[PDB]
Amino acid sequence: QTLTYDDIVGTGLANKCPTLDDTARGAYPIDSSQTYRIARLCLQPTTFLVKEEPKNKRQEAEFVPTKLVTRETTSLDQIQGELKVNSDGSLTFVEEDGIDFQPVTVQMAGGERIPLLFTVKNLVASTQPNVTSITTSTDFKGEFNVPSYRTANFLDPKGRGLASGYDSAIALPQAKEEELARANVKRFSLTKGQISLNVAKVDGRTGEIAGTFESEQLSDDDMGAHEPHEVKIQGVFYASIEPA
Amino acid sequence: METITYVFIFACIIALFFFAIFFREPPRIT
Amino acid sequence: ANLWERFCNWVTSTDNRLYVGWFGVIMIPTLLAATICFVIAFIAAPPVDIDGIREPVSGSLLYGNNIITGAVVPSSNAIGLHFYPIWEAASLDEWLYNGGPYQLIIFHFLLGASCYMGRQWELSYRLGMRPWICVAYSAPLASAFAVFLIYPIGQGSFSDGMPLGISGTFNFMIVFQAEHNILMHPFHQLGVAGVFGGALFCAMHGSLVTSSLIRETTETESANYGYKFGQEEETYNIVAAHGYFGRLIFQYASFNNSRSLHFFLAAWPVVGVWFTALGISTMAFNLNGFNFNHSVIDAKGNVINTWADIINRANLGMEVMHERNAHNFPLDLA
Amino acid sequence: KLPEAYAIFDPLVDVLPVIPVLFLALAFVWQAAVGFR
Amino acid sequence: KGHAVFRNKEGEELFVRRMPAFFESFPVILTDKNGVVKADIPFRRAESKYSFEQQGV
Amino acid sequence: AELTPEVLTVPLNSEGKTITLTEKQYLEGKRLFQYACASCHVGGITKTNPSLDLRTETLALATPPRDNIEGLVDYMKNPTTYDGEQEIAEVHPSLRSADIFPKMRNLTEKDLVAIAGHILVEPKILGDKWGGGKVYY
Amino acid sequence: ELVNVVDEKLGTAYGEKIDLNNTNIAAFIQYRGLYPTLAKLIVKNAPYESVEDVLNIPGLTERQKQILRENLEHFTVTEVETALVEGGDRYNNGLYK
Amino acid sequence: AQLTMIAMIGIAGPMIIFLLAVRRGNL
Amino acid sequence: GFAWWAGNARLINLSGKLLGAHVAHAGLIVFWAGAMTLFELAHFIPEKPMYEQGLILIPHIATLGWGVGPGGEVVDTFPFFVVGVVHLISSAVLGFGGVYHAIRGPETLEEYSSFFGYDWKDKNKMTTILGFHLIVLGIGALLLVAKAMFFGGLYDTWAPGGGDVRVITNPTLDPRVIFGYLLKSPFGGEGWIVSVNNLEDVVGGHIWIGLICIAGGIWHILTTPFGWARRAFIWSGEAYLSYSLGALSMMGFIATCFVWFNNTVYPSEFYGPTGPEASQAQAMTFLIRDQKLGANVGSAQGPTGLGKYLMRSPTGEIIFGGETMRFWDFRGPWLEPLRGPNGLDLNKIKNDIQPWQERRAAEYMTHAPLGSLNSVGGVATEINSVNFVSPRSWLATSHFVLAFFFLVGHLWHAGRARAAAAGFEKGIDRESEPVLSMPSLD
Ligand code: CLA
Ligand code: CLA
Ligand code: CLA
Ligand code: CLA
Ligand code: CLA
Ligand code: HEC
Ligand SMILES: CC1=C(/C=C/C(C)=C/C=C/C(C)=C/C=C/C=C(C)/C=C/C=C(C)/C=C/C2=C(C)CCCC2(C)C)C(C)(C)CCC1
Ligand SMILES: CC1=C(/C=C/C(C)=C/C=C/C(C)=C/C=C/C=C(C)/C=C/C=C(C)/C=C/C2=C(C)CCCC2(C)C)C(C)(C)CCC1
Ligand SMILES: CC1=C(/C=C/C(C)=C/C=C/C(C)=C/C=C/C=C(C)/C=C/C=C(C)/C=C/C2=C(C)CCCC2(C)C)C(C)(C)CCC1
Ligand code: OEY
Ligand SMILES: [Cl-]
Ligand SMILES: [Cl-]
Ligand SMILES: [Fe+2]
Repeated sequence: QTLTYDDIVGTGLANKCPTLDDTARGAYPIDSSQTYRIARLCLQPTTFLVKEEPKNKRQEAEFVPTKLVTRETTSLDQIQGELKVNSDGSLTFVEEDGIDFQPVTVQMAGGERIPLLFTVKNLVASTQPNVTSITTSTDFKGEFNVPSYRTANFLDPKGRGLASGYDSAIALPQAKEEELARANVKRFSLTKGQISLNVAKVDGRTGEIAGTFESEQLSDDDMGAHEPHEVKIQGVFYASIEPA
Repeated sequence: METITYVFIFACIIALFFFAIFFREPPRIT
Repeated sequence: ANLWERFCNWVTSTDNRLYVGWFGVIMIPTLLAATICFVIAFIAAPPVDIDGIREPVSGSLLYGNNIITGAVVPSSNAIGLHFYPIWEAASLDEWLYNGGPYQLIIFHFLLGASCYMGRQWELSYRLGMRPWICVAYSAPLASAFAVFLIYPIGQGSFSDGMPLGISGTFNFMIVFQAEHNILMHPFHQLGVAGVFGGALFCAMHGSLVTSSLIRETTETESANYGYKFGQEEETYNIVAAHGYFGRLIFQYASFNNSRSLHFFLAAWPVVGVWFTALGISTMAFNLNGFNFNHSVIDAKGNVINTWADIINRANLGMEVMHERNAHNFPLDLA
Repeated sequence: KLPEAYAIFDPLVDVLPVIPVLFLALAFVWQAAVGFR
Repeated sequence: KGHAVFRNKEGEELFVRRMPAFFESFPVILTDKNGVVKADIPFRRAESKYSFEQQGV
Repeated sequence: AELTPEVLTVPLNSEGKTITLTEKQYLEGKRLFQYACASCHVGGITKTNPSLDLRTETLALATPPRDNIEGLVDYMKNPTTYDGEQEIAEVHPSLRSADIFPKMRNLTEKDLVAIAGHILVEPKILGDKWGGGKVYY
Repeated sequence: ELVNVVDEKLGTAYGEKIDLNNTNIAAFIQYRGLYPTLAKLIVKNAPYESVEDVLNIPGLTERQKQILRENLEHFTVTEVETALVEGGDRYNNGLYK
Repeated sequence: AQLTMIAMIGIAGPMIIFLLAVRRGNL
Repeated sequence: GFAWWAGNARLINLSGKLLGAHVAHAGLIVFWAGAMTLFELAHFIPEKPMYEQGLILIPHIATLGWGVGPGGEVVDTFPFFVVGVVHLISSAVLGFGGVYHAIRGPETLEEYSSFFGYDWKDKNKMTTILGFHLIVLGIGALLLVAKAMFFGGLYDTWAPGGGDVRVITNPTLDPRVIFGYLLKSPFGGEGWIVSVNNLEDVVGGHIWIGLICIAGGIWHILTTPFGWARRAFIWSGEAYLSYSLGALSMMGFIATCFVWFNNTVYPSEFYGPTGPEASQAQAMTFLIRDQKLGANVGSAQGPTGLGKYLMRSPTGEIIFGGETMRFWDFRGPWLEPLRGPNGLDLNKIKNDIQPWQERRAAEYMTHAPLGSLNSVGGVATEINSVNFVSPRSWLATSHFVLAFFFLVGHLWHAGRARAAAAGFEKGIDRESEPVLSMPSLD
């Protein structure tokens, strides 16, 4: 039974990705003479993990859990793109378009807010060679782009920005500028992330798949003001496949 | 230290409210 | 002798040091809730994303604010006018980030202040007084309703209600002038007249009564001891006051009826503040102050600026800068 | 615009809505006539 | 430190507009001897006509 | 200064012929512009697409040049995009779309000339203000 | 070491011509026949290694190629600058009037 | 003009008061 | 012993003259309704939207389905003429009856007829007069049902294909819907009764209210107040007046929010778009423009990191970005074709926007209910040119003012009625001051 907007509104269901029936253990055959695309890719995070700084020598702190504070605003959806077949039977999805970013801020123990641009922008994810069928053991592994959390027009609270704003600390007219360079000169970062999509359900009839994802990326660096954190994101995904 | 100072003054004002109301000189008639 | 009737008698008792009453039964808890939440938020609340753009504003003392700059920050623009009680949040952490305490504080305060006005009626009835002191207090009350409730309703978001803080108040004022030209609105101008005139007539009345105090004391004592609480005779000479003030201006521009005078004192600031509360409440629906931008032009059609256009230059600079990250499209329509 | 057959009354219709206000003013002429009794 | 003389790429001498006492902050505007604006430090960069980079100051 | 015939002289076409409007026409053009156009084009900007204003230098670079009476009168009949590549009568008021823009219904040919004339005169009086936006208010 | 990359870009041909790889689409209004149809095609098919590359946009009619040739001297290319092309800022850079 | 009709209308009110005052009526 | 400035308080116990006052006053209301409609018609120009013309009565008549056709286009102005004329004519009759009862008629009624005469302290007669008017009101509400179902219908902005006059054949009777509205929260996304969004619910609620009012009319004719009600109220003219003052105040505040938010019984075709609507329309307008230029509005990150054109609501729905994120509860017929189960459908946005939607958005955005007191349209910094203030701002502000003063009138008259009923409204009796017989507080 397909729900209407008025059934969804305010329930939080709009943030969830479609689930697949637990029976859906099929296989979707791939005919390399055909072309395919993902009509909709939906990613829905359930867990945000942030890597801690152990400060000492050789300890390498682990990922600690965090509390989401920005509510049901986290899912990527309506993502689409080419699903290509390569000369070794591997499949590559090339992301084209979609709602492929959500700003998220989670809170660590101790109160630090970590904002991040949860994204799969420009995702390119590939399977193993010789797939011929998408099954409940297929894995996609890929990398994507993580642009700056704020874009170039963003003005900090003292009016300083990159493509706009003041270029100095105008409230301190005769202060020495050398100590303020990091905060006066905004920088647009562009970093890569990594993602694994693991297929656990397949509706062979409809071309729908569903499963689990883990991605790793960098948090917000506030236009170079401070160093980012490393973020692990876990959740569920849903994709629908079509002959192109 | 400035937070302590701000809250200290505010708390002194609330205690003064208590005394000004409950420990006022009672108004007596004629 | 029944339990309920004994309770009713204590509630409405005129012997309680502070009158409780049926309005007090709603007022006491709602004001305590608002007060406790305000004092704690003002000291320790983490920053709030007032404008919903994931740009949290720090308002509390422990996050680097002083008395002048601190504020409980309005709730997120992403919430708009939605009800956001604690139990609607996944956690207190989320509720704090999104401005939860502002909503809790202002709703309890509007209730408790409303009951405060009722309580003024109620005690007045228990003591056998005339009833209209609560009508005088409806002027400040309406003004609080206007900036905490009415204006957010008209603009679609509690994020545009007035912040509970000293600089937050000034921010509200500057943004309001840029969008509503409130200085050029007649209802604000009457408000200034109600409030300037109120201060004027306060000073006048205090000086005229003080000027005509009847000598009852020596030079070594406060003249205040010339009056004893509950004495039947007046303590000043109203004809001497009338005789001075009628000559300072002219006779018929002076009150000799104390009742007309004190009613005048009540009416002028009350009515003026009603209008300024109505001004805020009607600019809530964007019926703004007079616009004379480019109203004067010459024989060719050159604009001839007036003081109104200079105001507009100031208004523009407030416009283009406020919430500098929050606007993606060229018209700030709300 | 009014129907053509009533077009003659345009200036009267421009004035009619203000008439209720005149009743309020009329009340003060009456009270001035009897000396605010 | 010495007297600062500013010139654009065409060798014209330019003059920084001095801050008036009224202003806590003032924009950086460089004029020629006639008072015509020839360079500045822009706030919005996209439609900048007069940047130091463009004018070779 | 005054509304002299020099300022009321605007190009008629691309050939270079000109026409001198009357003060009647100018005021009539200003009034009709306010009636039919100002809600989007107040002060010579375009509220619903600020990249395209009514400055004479902008009109001049449009395809069909529109910096003359003919081009402007033609535009109010068969508006196109800036490069002239597509007709946009369905989203822009014109006589071609007076059914869906009812304010264009009762505009005569004479009215178009006045509206066009006002658009061409007004930057001669106001200069940068016309089409410059709030920076020049 | 810390440099504002947009200011730096104003010191290049980006600061004097229409950069086919970076400039926001509203700048193609400064020359006749470019906006919106060719400007759209140009922006969508960036980047270009040379100004000449735009003539090889698949689908150009012969008149569109003529308009491009007429305007090639107003064009330039510089390295793509992430700060100017992210966020869809080539279609809307937040500047109106 | 329109000021003709609103003159006839505006004078109607005060005339009722006047006639009753000059006839000593129930005012 | 009232002064001239409290002169109408002299009518409290003069039922004959007080009747003439009410009926004369009823004449003024009918007069204004008649004169104002004619004034609006005489100024009306059908080629302009109603809301560019300062009309508030013609939109009330249009909304009832008179004079309009598909899309709100005015097709026939004669029904407007009729409504004004009939009102105007009827005011003479009420005017006539009012001045007769106020001047020549019996000064008091109770001696002329035990039926029409009344005493404020007669709780039975009072509830009978209440019952009579309750029945009248119920009939009044059923009139709206009759028009809707049997006499042409009502204007339906939601009707398929641009809106149209539509006869209502299935009024909603389910009390779970009808009274569900009375229990929705007044806050954002709920909006209490102001969220009613279809004529079926509108007509069905009027069936209910009509029956409830007639049921209650009959009830109050047949009964006398129970003892708990007798001991709870003040039973006096002024007390009764203060009760109605409270009720009108409350109703005025409600109507204020109705005209400001509701675009169903105040169609935007007639009244102009709402505040939320106009703000949504701006985001739509630049979505459309930017996407025509090649922008991928789904994946455009704005300066804050939130999407520039589209983002999620706190419960997940895809909504317009920017400041209009606050107005995402807005529903309108030009927008809904784009909504799917998760909010705005990105596939419909890329493929299915129609020119009429582009037109409607550009129009509503350039007609947002912002304007100056002297009717300069737009934000406070706009230059003179456009002579426009939305009917919604006029109707919202005026009725907020009236609603506020009537709440003040309620307080004034309620407190006085209490004090008068207990006998200390003229001041404290020196010889018997209550406080002087109370023990001291301390
Ligand atoms: C249903 C509405 C209603 C009714 C029937 C009454 C009836 C009454 N009121 Mg109440 N009153 C109301 C609403 C109402 N009131 C409201 C809403 C308020 C709050 C504003 C009050 C506040 C109020 C007070 C303070 C008092 C009364 C009093 C009275 C009594 C005498 C009133 C009198 O003689 O006025 C005579 C009329 C005037 C003096 C005219 C006033 C002029 C108004 C204020 C100016 C408005 C002008 C308008 C806005 C625009 C003018 C434009 C210009 C071109 C002319 C009478 C019982 C008196 C009382 O207690 O008696 C028992 C009293 O003291 N009323
Ligand atoms: C809607 C407004 C309204 C209405 C209907 C009334 C009605 C009334 N008032 Mg109130 N009053 C009002 C406003 C109003 N008043 C205001 C604003 C004030 C403050 C100035 C007062 C102050 C006031 C005082 C001080 C007193 C009243 C009294 C009265 C009553 C007796 C009138 C009388 O004897 O006059 C006699 C007046 C005349 C004969 C003059 C002519 C008046 C007529 C009606 C003019 C009608 C003109 C109209 C165009 C004719 C069309 C007729 C056509 C339909 C055929 C009457 C029921 C009196 C009362 O209570 O009596 C016990 C009283 O003492 N009123
Ligand atoms: C609600 C308002 C109201 C009330 C309570 C009264 C009450 C009274 N009037 Mg008054 N009267 C009114 C309105 C009102 N009248 C109006 C509007 C007019 C002008 C036409 C008059 C003209 C008038 C005169 C000339 C006289 C009275 C008299 C009387 C008394 C006797 C009435 C009688 O026996 O009727 C008899 C009953 C009927 C005729 C019942 C017939 C049903 C009615 C008329 C039709 C219902 C139509 C509906 C209500 C609305 C019309 C439709 C419209 C919406 C299009 C009584 C105290 C008399 C009096 O006091 O003498 C000392 C007297 O001489 N009245
Ligand atoms: C103009 C309308 C009107 C008026 C003034 C009255 C007046 C009266 N009615 Mg009547 N009544 C009416 C319409 C009206 N009635 C209708 C239409 C019906 C049919 C359903 C009835 C059925 C009715 C009954 C069955 C009884 C009365 C009774 C009474 C008396 C006591 C009322 C009371 O204590 O209320 C005070 C109200 C309360 C103490 C309860 C308030 C609870 C409300 C619903 C809370 C909601 C608050 C919130 C702000 C409102 C928003 C909407 C909400 C539902 C969410 C009084 C004379 C009583 C009486 O003595 O009759 C002989 C009685 O027993 N009425
Ligand atoms: C802030 C508004 C306010 C205030 C201060 C008063 C004050 C007064 N009223 Mg009025 N009343 C109001 C609004 C108000 N009223 C409204 C809007 C109406 C119409 C719906 C009425 C209807 C009314 C009647 C019918 C009567 C009074 C009476 C009285 C007087 C005695 C106390 C009483 O019975 O009140 C009762 C209280 C109210 C009716 C409402 C007060 C609202 C308070 C501030 C909030 C209550 C808390 C609320 C239930 C909790 C909401 C939160 C929760 C739901 C989430 C007193 C002077 C009585 C009197 O003696 O008059 C002569 C009387 O019989 N009032
Ligand atoms: C909003 C509903 C508008 C109204 C009313 C009017 N115009 Fe307009 N205009 C509007 C837009 C969105 C655009 C850009 C169209 C495009 O995509 O190219 C325009 C454009 C013009 C132009 C061309 C400007 C240029 O520099 O080439 C002209 C000359 C113009 N519009 C004139 C005009 C007139 C005369 C109007 C009153 C009849 C009018 N417009 C109303 C939006 C709207
Ligand atoms: C509809 C119609 C009609 C009717 C009409 C009417 C009904 C009228 C009425 C009218 C009126 C009803 C009028 C009145 C007027 C009034 C006035 C004109 C007033 C004045 C006033 C004044 C001016 C004041 C003064 C004063 C005083 C007295 C005291 C104090 C001070 C003062 C200064 C305030 C007719 C028949 C025409 C026919 C057509 C249609
Ligand atoms: C008591 C009193 C009072 C009051 C009064 C009143 C309020 C009255 C009312 C009255 C009224 C309320 C009146 C009315 C009237 C009306 C009329 C008289 C009508 C007429 C009509 C006509 C004539 C019409 C015509 C027409 C037509 C048919 C068509 C269209 C056009 C025209 C419009 C022309 C006062 C306060 C003053 C004083 C004291 C006492
Ligand atoms: C039509 C319609 C509808 C419906 C509606 C309805 C059905 C209604 C209902 C309503 C109602 C059903 C109402 C009710 C109300 C109530 C009230 C308002 C109450 C009040 C009360 C009071 C006021 C009280 C007070 C008091 C107290 C508390 C204590 C004691 C004393 C006294 C009594 C004073 C709808 C929406 C669907 C839709 C549209 C249309
Ligand atoms: O004035 Mn300007 O307008 Ca009322 O919203 Mn749009 O911007 Mn922002 O959130 Mn507070 O503030
Ligand atoms: Cl701000
Ligand atoms: Cl925005
Ligand atoms: Fe005093």
